[PDB]
Amino acid sequence: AEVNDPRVGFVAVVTFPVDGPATQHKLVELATGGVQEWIREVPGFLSATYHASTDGTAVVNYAQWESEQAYRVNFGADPRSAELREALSSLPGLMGPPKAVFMTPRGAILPS
Amino acid sequence: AEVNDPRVGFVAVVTFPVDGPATQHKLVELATGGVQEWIREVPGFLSATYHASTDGTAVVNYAQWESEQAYRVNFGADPRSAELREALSSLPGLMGPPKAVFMTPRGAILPS
Ligand SMILES: O=C(O)Cc1ccc2c(c1O)C(=O)c1c(O)cccc1C2=O
Repeated sequence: AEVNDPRVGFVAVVTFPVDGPATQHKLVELATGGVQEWIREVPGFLSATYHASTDGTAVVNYAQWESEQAYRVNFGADPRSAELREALSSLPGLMGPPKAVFMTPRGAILPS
Repeated sequence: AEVNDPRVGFVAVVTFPVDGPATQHKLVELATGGVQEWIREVPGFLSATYHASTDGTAVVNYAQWESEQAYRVNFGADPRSAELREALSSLPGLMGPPKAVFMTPRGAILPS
């Protein structure tokens, strides 16, 4: 969604510490893989954008949800998200467990 | 811009450590209060979205830029960026210097 689209009521920013650029590509390819297309149909899901830190040490997902309830239950209570969490945690090259920060969009500076 | 727009070539995620929600509010109000009106017109600037972390301890800015070069030339090398940083670091309740992470968008999942 646009960054200031009013449907975004909740955001998660999830950082995955990795050992280098190869694992950054391998981690992204696993989270955007084709078998994860069920996420697209989760109610309240707006987007998940994976990035590779320029220094090669991390993968960061900026994810847009309609609400904290959509993330925690619609997504979080589905068995598939536990499945996905395990697979991401077992990938070789990870340096530690992912760390998420939860937040609410409060203001945006945009070009006219 | 849409989070997956191909024009987004460079992203900075900037975290400001604060002492609680009242300061989170004031820092977002400062950031969108007119101090960075000038940024809107800068070539390559796509957006800056300020969020309040739900735990009350930080304000995070997810900024989209057309490329790393436009960011360095049009924001980093412009002395008004130091002006901006002086303004945001002047607020009472700001507990440390901002931390930034530079990255490039690599994959995204959008609804369907
Ligand atoms: O829970 C953690 O602590 C780590 C963690 C691992 C994988 C995922 C998440 C996550 O948070 C997400 O948030 C997440 C999201 O918001 C939107 C889409 C996908 C994921 C996702 O695949």
